[PDB]
Amino acid sequence: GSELSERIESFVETLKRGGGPRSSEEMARETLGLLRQIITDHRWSNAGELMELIRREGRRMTAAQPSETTVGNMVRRVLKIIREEYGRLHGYAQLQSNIIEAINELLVELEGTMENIAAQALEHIHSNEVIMTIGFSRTVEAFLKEAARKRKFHVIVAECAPFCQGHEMAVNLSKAGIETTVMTDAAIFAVMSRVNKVIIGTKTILANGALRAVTGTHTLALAAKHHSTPLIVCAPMFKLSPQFPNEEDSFHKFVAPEEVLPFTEGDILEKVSVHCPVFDYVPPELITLFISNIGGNAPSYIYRLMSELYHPDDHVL
Amino acid sequence: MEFQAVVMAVGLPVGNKPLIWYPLNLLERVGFEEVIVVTTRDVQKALCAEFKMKMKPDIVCIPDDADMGTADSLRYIYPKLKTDVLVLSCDLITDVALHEVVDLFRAYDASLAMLMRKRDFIGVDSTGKRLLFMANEADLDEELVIKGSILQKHPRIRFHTGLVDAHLYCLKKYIVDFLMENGSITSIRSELIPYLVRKQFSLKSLDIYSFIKEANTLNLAPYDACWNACRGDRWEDLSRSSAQIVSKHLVGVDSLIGPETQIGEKSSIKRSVIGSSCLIKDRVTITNCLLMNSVTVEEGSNIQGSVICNNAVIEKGADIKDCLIGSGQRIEAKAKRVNEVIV
Amino acid sequence: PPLQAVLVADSFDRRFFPISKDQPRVLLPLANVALIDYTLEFLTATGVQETFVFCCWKAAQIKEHLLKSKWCRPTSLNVVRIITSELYRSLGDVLRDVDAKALVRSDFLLVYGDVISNINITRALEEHRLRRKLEKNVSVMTMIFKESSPSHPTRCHEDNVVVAVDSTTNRVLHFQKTQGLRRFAFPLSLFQGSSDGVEVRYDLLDCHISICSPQVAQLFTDNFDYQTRDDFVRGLLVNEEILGNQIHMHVTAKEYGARVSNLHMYSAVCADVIRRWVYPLTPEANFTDSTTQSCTHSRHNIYRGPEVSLGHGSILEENVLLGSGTVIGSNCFITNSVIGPGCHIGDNVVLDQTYLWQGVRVAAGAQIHQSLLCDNAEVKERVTLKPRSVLTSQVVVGPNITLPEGSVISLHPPDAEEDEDDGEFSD
Amino acid sequence: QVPTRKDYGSKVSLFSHLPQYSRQNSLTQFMSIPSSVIHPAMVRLGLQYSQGLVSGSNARCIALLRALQQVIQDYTTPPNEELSRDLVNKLKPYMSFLTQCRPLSASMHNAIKFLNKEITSVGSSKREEEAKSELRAAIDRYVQEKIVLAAQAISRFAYQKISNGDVILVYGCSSLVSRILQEAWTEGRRFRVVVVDSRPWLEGRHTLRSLVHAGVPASYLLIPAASYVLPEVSKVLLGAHALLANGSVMSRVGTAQLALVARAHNVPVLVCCETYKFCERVQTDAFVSNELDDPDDLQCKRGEHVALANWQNHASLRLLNLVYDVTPPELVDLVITELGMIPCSSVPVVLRV
Repeated sequence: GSELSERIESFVETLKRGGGPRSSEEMARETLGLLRQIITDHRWSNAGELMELIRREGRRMTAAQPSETTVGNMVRRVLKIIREEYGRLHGYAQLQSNIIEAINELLVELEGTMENIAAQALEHIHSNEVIMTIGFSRTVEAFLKEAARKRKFHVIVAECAPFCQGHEMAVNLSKAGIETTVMTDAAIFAVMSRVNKVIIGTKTILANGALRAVTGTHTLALAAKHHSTPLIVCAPMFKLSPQFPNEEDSFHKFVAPEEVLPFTEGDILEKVSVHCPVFDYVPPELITLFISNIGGNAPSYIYRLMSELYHPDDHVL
Repeated sequence: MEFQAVVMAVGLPVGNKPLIWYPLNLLERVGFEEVIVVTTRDVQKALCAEFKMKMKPDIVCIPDDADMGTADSLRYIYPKLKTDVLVLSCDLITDVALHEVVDLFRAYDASLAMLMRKRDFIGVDSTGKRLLFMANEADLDEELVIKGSILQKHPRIRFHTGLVDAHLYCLKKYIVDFLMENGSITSIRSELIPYLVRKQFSLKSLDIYSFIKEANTLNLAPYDACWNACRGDRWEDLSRSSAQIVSKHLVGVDSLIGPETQIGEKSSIKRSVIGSSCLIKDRVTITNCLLMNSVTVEEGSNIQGSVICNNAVIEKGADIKDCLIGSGQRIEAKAKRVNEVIV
Repeated sequence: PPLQAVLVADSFDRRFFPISKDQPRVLLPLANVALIDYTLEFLTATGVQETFVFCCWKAAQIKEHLLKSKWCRPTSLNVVRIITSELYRSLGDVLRDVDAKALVRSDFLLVYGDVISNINITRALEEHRLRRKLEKNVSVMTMIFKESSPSHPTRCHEDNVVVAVDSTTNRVLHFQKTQGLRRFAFPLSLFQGSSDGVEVRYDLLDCHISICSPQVAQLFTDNFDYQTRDDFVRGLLVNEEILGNQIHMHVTAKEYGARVSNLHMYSAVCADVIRRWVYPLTPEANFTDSTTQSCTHSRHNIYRGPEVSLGHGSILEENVLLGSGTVIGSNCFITNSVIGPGCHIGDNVVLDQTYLWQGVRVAAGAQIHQSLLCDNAEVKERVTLKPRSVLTSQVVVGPNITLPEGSVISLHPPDAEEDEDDGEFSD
Repeated sequence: QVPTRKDYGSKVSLFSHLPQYSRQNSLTQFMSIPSSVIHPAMVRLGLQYSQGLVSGSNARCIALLRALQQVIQDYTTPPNEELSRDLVNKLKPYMSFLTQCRPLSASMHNAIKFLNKEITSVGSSKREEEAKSELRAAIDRYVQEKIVLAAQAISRFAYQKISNGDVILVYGCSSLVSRILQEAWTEGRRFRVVVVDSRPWLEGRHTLRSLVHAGVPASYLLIPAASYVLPEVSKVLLGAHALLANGSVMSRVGTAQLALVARAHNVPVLVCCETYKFCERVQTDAFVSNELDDPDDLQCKRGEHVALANWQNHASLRLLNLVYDVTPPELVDLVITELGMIPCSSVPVVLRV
């Protein structure tokens, strides 16, 4: 049963350094897989022992890299599943089978997420209109080049100044022939007048409806609230996590300060500290629409799902 | 204006084409009415009338003395130089659009400039504009000494031994003066420029701004090299053989010839150029080489890679091989050897 | 094939004297963690898994601490073999030794003791592979290096590097240090070798992450005269007439690998790793699961171990790895510090730029600067210090006593510029 | 004559009218080297100008004015042809050249407009060299008055504001802010500083140097991280590369965004500017005057990923580099100027006189 432990390591490591896997929903999938293995390579006197074990493991997971809590909420929902099963079917052993199907169920639903969102797109964006996006958020490449087969419009993609992370989407939408444009984040307020409804990615959905986003997003949402054009969060619901913003501000992945001011610059690096947060906050009171697996949703709406998805008694995990 | 097309040229524009005149010609194409053209007066006036033999309405002739080194003649002509000079060497045969080097100069207030097409290893900058060193193996035996200062300031240096510069130096009046007091500095190319680069380091400092080139060069002791030029020359002659009494039967292979020239029968020419108004009309063949006029030619010149200059003759039994025609050749038949020979 | 990495945990720049008395050089706590750890996390990051460490002087303490390594767990990916040999004191012998037991299969990555790095060798590793087996052993070594600028505090007064290299295959052409050379010396050997461009650089770090190849163990055995890597590279660069098979240099652009050598280098690298310059590696990631290195990263680069009981009104502007177990009083104005575990502090104290460690202690009103301490190093009221003012091995200073710059006091008269005391003078 | 360099590719559909230039089309690639119709000092200026060797708007003024000093002092009038007319007539192609190598900023605009006004001013009883000498003197009077003494006055006003204990945000190569900070530090104040820069012409460096090499503790971060720092900053502090008519304030791409995030974090927005930069056209819009410099420079550097391998072959992809945004009046509460610590919306009055 140590092969389980070695796969656990393999992940925990690939997690604990940097981009891996470079896709988010992928991370979710490998997560669920490893969880399934934890179950199918273990037994329990009572399901409480399995709850305990998966809680320990999820603690290691989220504590390792609290910047990406996706897997945090995956183990949360798995705790929900076992909670629900021991609730129903004892309110004893064969229910292991039960558990497994749930995973598959969850799993298979996950496999449709992207395409689900696709169906919404063809509704919102009426043609020849201007949409703004910050990043290469796969869900949004899906969104747009899946609503660019019946209409035509204009998407301007900003650029997270740390990376070129807001250029790959430009080259992709070029490969999809939509006549999109590139720009430098500092100029978003420059053109925020001529936007219609910003379509932004997201990286988590706190239980306050406050999304932690790829950096250079707080300014986008603030410019939006100013011009009062609406915010289109392309957040599949698995990206939730029942964190409520204020704890300890282990909050923004502080990536290699090499990014902003590269090391080539002489001695000035002796009294010049550096900051480079790749993930910023956006207050929920600016959100408009949680385009999601179940269609339109508003800020408050989100805790409803946090009511149902993750059993509240385990946000301390 | 801010310049003077002063041309440090001594010692003739041979071929079917006024070669030596061409630095002039080309700078004339881009403004630069004034052209100071120092002449050769080590014996007599054998150079100015040769310029009266040309077609540029604005040229100037400057006599000289026994020996005139580059910086020496610089100091010599120094008084009449009342701007930022633009010196230039003899054999500029090079289609470089000079706007690039003066571009760089006029940009970064450069105390100098020069060109380098592709002895004399140099150190050029990362960006390839502010060079940082020049020398040759003659200067010093082996040690590429570079004073740690510049590597402590200019961080990354590329090198170049694969260069053919063209002795073309946009200057600044005060450097001409700095030379004028430096009586001992004899020659720009050998001593001046490396001295200046040496004094680049002990914004009111000095500048040096080289340039890499891949288009054409400056001719030297092998002038058959500019047969390359010849092959290419007609392209330069797009709107600036070409005109002669042609045969259209004899071998024409990248040939050149002036009008009123050797038009006869039974000749040939293979991948080279010719002279103008000479005696080559009898049963002849190619020579894969170039000739100057006044060399009577006849009887199947089975030669290759040589020169038939003035003071030469051949007739009715002739055959050669890579044996140049210098002075003292009243010949009609001399079977030559392809090795080094100038008869 | 697997990727095996020779490694020696005794860098023979034996400069951390007298500090080398108590605990050996490599084991040093830089940010409350073993440097050798940093190195091992590196090795794991580039993905090497059979690492052969080596320590001759003080191997005992090395094994003592490394038995509980991040990679001495059975679950580890790295296997380690502390071959406790105390014969060599120059790397030459250990390289001929990895020859002497055929340890390195092929294509290894030797590494000095305490390189701080985050570098992914795989780009290099593979290009080395390419021009070594699409070129069939014409290589022997493919130096890796990291672009920088000379003025940075990475190149202390002691050590820089300047190197001639080619630009086509990026092969080394000459390597040499510059300890006070207002000029330099390069032979035309460079150009009589080739007429297609040569480059000189002074903007590469002393990365000391030489990729190599067991035929390097050859080149060391076949000639018993090399004692350091520089010996190797200059010997091979002069012996190019025959059987050179030169070095294929290569520089990176985005990473940070420094073979910390001297106390100034330790200073620079510690107060740059606190600034996350190497991230992934920084103690709030607690990469060694070792318990007490739970570091609760917080506002404005202030790190904070658990239970620090930080003192009222004690401002801390930036880069302060307050370790575990600490405790602090009123107004203690710390800055750029590294406060290890077991560190009681007084009041009104300033500790700019200091590097405390475990066991250390200090009373009220005791200004310090540019400092350094060690186990149970103690300074009482209103003492003061200056640059590089080391003091280790539980040394004490009495009240009222200022101290001059190089005040390296320790447990020995003859080597330290003082001796174990509880005043200032009088050993 | 002087052709107009190609408007590089196509722009945003909306941006089709403003120009988009480059740097490889170095306009001197075609002219006559001995600068015959084009003025020598002028072409030197324009050439070192287009390729991007003069950036700071105030520095760009200083440069232009030095070059025109040279032009004037070398100028000659035709046979008994009146200076004020014929000079300006030579000047028009020269200013057209300066434009067709790089769009003209409001600072240079007010400068050249003043110079036309003043050349047209001096009477037709002009002893030639006397006229030119008086013009050199007046030009240097202008520069010393409005940009060499101004900086001093602005500092004298500002220093009394910046307290001790209070960090301050900065943005970009603005000479004036570097000067303010340096000075009011030298007069003994004690405060951290944080700089924010905006890609592509990453420029905060300039001030970062001129600060850390002057003693003041700094801290760097890019503008897509600005939302992070504001819970600490007690004063933003922004340059102003031009000042418009309707109270607004133009600046580099990354200014109004700073101001906005600031207002939303409730932190008092200063700005610093000197009079003569102030233009007179009006804009609360965004695309009325924002030159589009060579967008090709924008292409990033990662891995081997030049994610813009071709700006061109990807006909579905278009670039832009908006040089300026325009902070609306309401945001930036205090606009220090050499006349006082006026509030922003009242800037047209004390500048219309």
